Amino acid sequence: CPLMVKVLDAVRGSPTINVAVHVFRKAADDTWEPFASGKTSESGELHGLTTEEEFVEGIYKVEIDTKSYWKALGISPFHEHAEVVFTANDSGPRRYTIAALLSPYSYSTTAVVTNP
Amino acid sequence: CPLMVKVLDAVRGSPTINVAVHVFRKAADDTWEPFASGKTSESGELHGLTTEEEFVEGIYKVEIDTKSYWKALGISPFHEHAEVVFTANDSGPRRYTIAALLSPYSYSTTAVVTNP
Amino acid sequence: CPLMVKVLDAVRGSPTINVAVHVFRKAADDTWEPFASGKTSESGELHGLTTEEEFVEGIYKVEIDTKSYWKALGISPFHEHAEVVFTANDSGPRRYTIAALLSPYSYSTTAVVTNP
Amino acid sequence: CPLMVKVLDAVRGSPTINVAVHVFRKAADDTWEPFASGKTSESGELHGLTTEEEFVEGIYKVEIDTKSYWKALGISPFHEHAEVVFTANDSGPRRYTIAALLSPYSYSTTAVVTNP
Ligand SMILES: Cc1ccc(C(=O)c2cc(O)c(O)c([N+](=O)[O-])c2)cc1
Ligand SMILES: Cc1ccc(C(=O)c2cc(O)c(O)c([N+](=O)[O-])c2)cc1
Repeated sequence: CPLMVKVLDAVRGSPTINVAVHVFRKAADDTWEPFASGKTSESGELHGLTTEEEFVEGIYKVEIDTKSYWKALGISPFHEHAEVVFTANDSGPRRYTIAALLSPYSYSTTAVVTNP
Repeated sequence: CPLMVKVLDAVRGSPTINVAVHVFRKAADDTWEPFASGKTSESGELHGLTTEEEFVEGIYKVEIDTKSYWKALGISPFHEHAEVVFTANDSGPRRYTIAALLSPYSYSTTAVVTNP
Repeated sequence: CPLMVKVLDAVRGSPTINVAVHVFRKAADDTWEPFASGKTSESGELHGLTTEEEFVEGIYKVEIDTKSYWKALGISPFHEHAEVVFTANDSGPRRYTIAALLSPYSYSTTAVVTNP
Repeated sequence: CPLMVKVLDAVRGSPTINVAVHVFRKAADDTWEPFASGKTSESGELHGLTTEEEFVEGIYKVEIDTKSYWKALGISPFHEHAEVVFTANDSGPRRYTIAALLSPYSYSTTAVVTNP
């Protein structure tokens, strides 16, 4: 699985379940081409977005629909979404975990990049 | 000042100087109109981006050029930038501080919103 | 496994391997009684610290030896360690994951608390 | 002011007012000597804890009473407090800002260290 997304809720201390995630890859004309999408599981994780063969070098964007999550919980959010833009595989294929820790007025994102 | 951006370096424990910041506002046709730009000062802060009169209701995007900051220190970071998108002034005028805490493979962002 | 500790490195974008972790429980005389200890695995995780029978209600402290980690990497750290103090199981047994994201001059900690 | 503490609420996007802060210094016998204390102001900041003359080399502990803050808002948070332990002024006098960003199940802390 070369790309995994994990989303956590800092208000409730829980994984964020059923949050929509969209992945894009930058096109030659600096536009965002859809690439993959899904919703997080009960563990807050989204697997199976891509394969090692499709996940070539390039710039990728991960958009997490955080606003819809907080609205479903009845909490007023600040951000429209959480976005993460990064260059992938520039030094050979890696396994990427994009982790996002969500609060209504703050979020953090980290990348855990390992070599299989 | 209705909009301030502050940027900190979590590796060195210091404000980030001369980091480029670009602000955009979503137009009626759902395109990003350039709104303001600047670079952070010695204190890591960028003031004077806009005025209360110009800073009307809308969706705004703040893009911080974190990659150039790390590259100038010799580091190839994970993220291409740090981008924050939010609705502003939907309940009347507020003062917004957008703060970003930077590491090579992680960043966090918060919003401090006050009512003068 | 009622208690797991996970530690991540925000500079290198990797799990923190071989970091020492010590767990204490507060004694009747407000002193810290040792409870469990270990070192993180290749995945940055420390499992098997306790059992559901031993992990009773109480106040617990998790101390992560972050200073030794950064010294081993040749990076100057700010903190002497990372500590997390929390009340456990006050509403029935839970599964706790204590996650720490480390930078030389900053750290974050979250708790993911689930019901089996 | 050589030592400042700033505390922010990541749920509401606001500084935290009237949060208790206690500072300790490690003595020769390895005990924590009370050094200074105060409460955060309307801006979430606590100034005037010490002077450059009194703030000598040593190991210091800053304990922020985050639990009382959340309890006053009706929330039972995960952490009992936020505690930061660090060596100060080992390379000469510095100015330290300890900043804490609070959520019910997560907190982050950073240090901004400057040389006047
Ligand atoms: C920015 C941030 C801070 C803390 C967390 C975080 O709490 C977390 C929790 C996990 O169970 C876990 O498996 C991972 N991970 O794999 O990276 C991260 C996640 C994101
Ligand atoms: C995501 C994050 C976490 C912590 C900080 C942070 O450390 C910080 C430091 C300041 O001196 C300061 O004035 C503010 N602020 O007002 O927002 C934040 C900044 C950003």
